[PDB]
Amino acid sequence: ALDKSIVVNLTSRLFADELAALQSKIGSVLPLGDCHRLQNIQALGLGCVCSRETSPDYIQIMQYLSKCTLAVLEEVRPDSLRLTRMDPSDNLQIKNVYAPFFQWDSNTQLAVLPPLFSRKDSTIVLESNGFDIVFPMVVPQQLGHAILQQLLVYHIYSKISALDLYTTNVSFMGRTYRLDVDNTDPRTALRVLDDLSMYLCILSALVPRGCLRLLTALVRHDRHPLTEVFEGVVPDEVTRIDLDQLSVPDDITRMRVMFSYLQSLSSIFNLGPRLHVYAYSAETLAASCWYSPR
Amino acid sequence: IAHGDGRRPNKQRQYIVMKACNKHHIGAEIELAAADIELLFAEKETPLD
Amino acid sequence: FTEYAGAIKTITSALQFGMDALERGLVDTVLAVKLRHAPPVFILKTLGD
Amino acid sequence: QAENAARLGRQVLGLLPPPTHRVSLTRGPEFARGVRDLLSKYAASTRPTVGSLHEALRQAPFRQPTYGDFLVYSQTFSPQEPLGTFLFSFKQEDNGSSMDMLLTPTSLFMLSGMEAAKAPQTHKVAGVWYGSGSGLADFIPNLSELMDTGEFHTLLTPVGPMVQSVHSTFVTKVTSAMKGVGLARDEPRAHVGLTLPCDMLVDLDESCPMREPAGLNVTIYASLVYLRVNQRPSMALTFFQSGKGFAEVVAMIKDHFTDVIRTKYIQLRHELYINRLVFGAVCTLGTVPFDSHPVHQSLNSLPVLVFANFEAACGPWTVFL
Repeated sequence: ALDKSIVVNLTSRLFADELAALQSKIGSVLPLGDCHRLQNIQALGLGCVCSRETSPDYIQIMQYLSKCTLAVLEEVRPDSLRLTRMDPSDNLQIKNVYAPFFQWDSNTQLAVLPPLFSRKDSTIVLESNGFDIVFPMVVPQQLGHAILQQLLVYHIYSKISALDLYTTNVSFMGRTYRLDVDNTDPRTALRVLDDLSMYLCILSALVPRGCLRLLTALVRHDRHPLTEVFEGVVPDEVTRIDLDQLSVPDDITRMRVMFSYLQSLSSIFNLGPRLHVYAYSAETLAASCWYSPR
Repeated sequence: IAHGDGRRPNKQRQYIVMKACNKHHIGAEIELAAADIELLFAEKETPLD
Repeated sequence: FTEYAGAIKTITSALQFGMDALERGLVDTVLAVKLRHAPPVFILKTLGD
Repeated sequence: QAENAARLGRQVLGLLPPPTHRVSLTRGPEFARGVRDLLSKYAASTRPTVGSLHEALRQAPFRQPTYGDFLVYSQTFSPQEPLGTFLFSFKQEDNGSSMDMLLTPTSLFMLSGMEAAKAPQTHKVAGVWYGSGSGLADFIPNLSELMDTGEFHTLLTPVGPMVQSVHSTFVTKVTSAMKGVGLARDEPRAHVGLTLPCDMLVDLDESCPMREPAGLNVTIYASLVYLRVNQRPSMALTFFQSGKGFAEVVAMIKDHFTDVIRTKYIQLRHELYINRLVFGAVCTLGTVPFDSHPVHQSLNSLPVLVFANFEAACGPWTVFL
């Protein structure tokens, strides 16, 4: 049948320092540019788009990540790096050594993200060859979304400033985290926001009137656990739109268009290629999964 | 040649080259005297002919 | 038969191409090893004395 | 005469799905000898030959597509095609016992009715396969109203390329392909690729370079745009060839259709109909492998691209704007 193997030639013998970090991460996922057996080291890193002196733009880096093929390491010999390949759709072992550690189980779902917490921890530099190698981060799909949710909010509220506890902290059950923003190029993260101004004001035009009248009946006295956003007071805008009388066949045409544009919001909140894990071992930290196509 | 750098490999390559024949034409005239032709085919019957 | 035996000729000539593009790999890389360790004359000559 | 029947003893027992790997435990470790295609590194010698590797070539992956059998009026499907066109199954209501309606992209250009300068090549060619546009408009009377409320992208199910078509006077049989590489009928051991007219295809990745990564995959996308010309609703179908992934091309298709968004939405400062807001849709016509060269052709002229090793994998219609 099909083989999958990439062995990487390298022009200098690696030091014992940098080999100890590579021996630590023997099971890891890093993307690379071309589909061949032999390969130069300048394609193995994710740092062809994310270098130090270049200001990184994590949306464009994540935009970069869906293009490339993904690969898993097998051995780290002191001359040649040896990797295995991931093709849709193939079952394969994957092992998480990833440093901001989360816990998985059987029947979980994953995604691949650029490093958004600690670049210095998740990237090792190679002083022997002069080229650095950048590792992406694998995240379950709930936090896979919820970090991108915060980074889109952040570029909204850095432009208005032309403080940090509300904008830079990704929330999760049990833990809070710090996003890495010191030097970010907003221009590729703002074109996504440029399309968000397109979808969101169209959705403000076709608003169902009955579903506005539902909140005027709800949030004044009927208090629920998931309506604490409004804090018990109606917004001033919602009283203005509900002056019209209700009729069913107006909203039937509206709610289908409300339905059809939420089909489009998949395309702007996309992750990378997804990973549907069926079996995960706990104490071994190995797993098994099939790589999804883009 | 198989390389160790890695740029892309090179598949098998062939070429099919067309050739053709150039033709030529050649001519050179031969004049004959009409007086010389006229005396050829008749029979000689005298010591002068 | 001549389609079959004309197909076994192609795949060998694709695979004799396989080995003999790797024997050029020897003559490339061995010559590439020498040139990494070959300083020029003007550097090495006065170190020779 | 049984020698002809002995041929079907060979070919049918030779061409089967591979059976399930089931060995009783009392036989022992014989089952490891029954695993050959998982072995993928064959030994080589000083002078390897076919007789050294005839076992190596014998294991091959299991590829068999699933065909579609359509019974079409001979008026809608034009009787001559380049045998690799793309298709669509339009569906309104089961009125007959078994009659089906199929749309080539040259035919859907005729039901559209757009201006000539949008596609300056196929308008001459699609004008001679059919009439003035009323030969096909008789079957769908709602082509004015299917464009207003925007239900036309919900009624097309992308099918794939042709394989075979036996043509009669009134009824034309069409054998289409799904799931991948359709086997060519007339030429043995050949594979039918997908052919698009050069006018309808719009490439997406094109650079000076002024670097993009390689891959194994590039995905042809279908598109279909609701617009208005001469104050009459009409559609516009374009194709895309890109391997950028779905998160980029939706933003890239918006830059291609910028002017079409602008010239329409000047109208709705005056009249705002919620039925009019729906604009376009994008399906996924299946993957193409990388670095296959699309080869130009010429038919009658009509330039037609071709994609070798095409495989089809249909997707939903998602409404972009």
